Amino acid sequence: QVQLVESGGGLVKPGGSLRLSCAASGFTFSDYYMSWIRQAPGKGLEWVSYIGSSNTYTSYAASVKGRFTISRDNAKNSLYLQMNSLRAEDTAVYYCAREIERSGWVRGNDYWGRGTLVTVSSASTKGPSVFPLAPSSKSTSGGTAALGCLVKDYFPEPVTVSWNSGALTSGVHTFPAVLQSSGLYSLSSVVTVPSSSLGTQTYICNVNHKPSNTKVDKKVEPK
Amino acid sequence: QPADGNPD
Amino acid sequence: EIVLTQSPATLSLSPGERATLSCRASQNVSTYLAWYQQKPGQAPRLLMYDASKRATGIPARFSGSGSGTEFTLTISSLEPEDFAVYYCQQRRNWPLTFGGGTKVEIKRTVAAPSVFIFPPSDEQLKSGTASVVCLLNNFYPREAKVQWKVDNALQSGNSQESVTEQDSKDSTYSLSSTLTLSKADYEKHKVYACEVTQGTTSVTKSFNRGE
Repeated sequence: QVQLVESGGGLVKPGGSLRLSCAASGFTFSDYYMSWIRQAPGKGLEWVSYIGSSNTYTSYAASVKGRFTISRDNAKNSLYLQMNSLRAEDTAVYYCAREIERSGWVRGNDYWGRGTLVTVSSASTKGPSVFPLAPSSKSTSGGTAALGCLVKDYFPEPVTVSWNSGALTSGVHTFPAVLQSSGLYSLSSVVTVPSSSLGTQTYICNVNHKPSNTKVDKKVEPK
Repeated sequence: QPADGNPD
Repeated sequence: EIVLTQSPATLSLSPGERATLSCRASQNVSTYLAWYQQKPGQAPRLLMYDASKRATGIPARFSGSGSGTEFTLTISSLEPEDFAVYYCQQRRNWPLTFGGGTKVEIKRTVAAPSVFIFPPSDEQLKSGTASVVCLLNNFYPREAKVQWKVDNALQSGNSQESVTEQDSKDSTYSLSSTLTLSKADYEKHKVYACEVTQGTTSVTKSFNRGE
């Protein structure tokens, strides 16, 4: 199968530099042209740059002209994006994507990578503090209880959340993170359960933050 | 667009 | 640059219905138009290029049409997997540009949220900060006004909210709103309230800090 795998994303200070890579397999890389496309969190797609048969043939979005350079190394089946003078507004998932070519014109992107996240910020990497959203033993919602975990003040994205190591999935809502004015992220994960279960069933949220190589498990006890 | 990266 | 506009930004339809998505260009792009699909947490997928050529493995229920400045993506009968965001991309000239996207969501009946409010945990308060969390569980439609009141005073500028993607089983949304205050601010007031308004109904969930 055609595969495109991006790497090199991560945290960078404003004004800093980063190099993205994209490894191609399952087709003859040298027979295809390529583009980088990015997507800011919660926003739409934004084309970044394009490369033809070699580094001699490139094109750029106005917002990155002079700062980003697209290049390729066919011997390594790899596409690259050199990013200089980075700005907070460059924070996004960056996708490498293969182009359709016919009659000397490129016409669309038929295969995409899974993306790599670039964060531009002065904030420092930090694992989360996990606080309980404890259910009230007093049930005031028709026999149903809500409980959860508040995952606060981590950086950068992403975190993943499970409950009881994946054994509890029904009724779980894990919310998209928000970027706080502090520059750190926060999110909550909640689940609704039978209020009658609060005294018998243990509830543990499992919060994984790979950027800090930290996992936090928090037992949420009734109040 | 033109595959050489140049506007039409 | 060639500007692309996708209107409406959201289509609310039922499975099995026909969907017509529009992309209009500020300049003549002839047939050099591509369409993409994107689901939450996934990379975009090509659906259509040269305006009307279906991409590899795309079901025949997808058909693209148009030329010049008006283009259409039609899904003859929506399947569950078709509820997603759709982007157009003009391939007429550099620099490439995208439309802003159209989200096709599942229309369902109105559903009032179950509303829960969580005081700050004692553990967090020890840190000198307080987060008050309001949860709107499984409601429809997505649009809702959520407001915080502290001792019945309307709050502004100290809360942030987040919303889930539409539920695959019941097609509802859920929403969290978080009020952030210092421990000292928190301990200066008693009544904490989260007010949710949809249509002609407001529902307020509250607690008293002491209790």
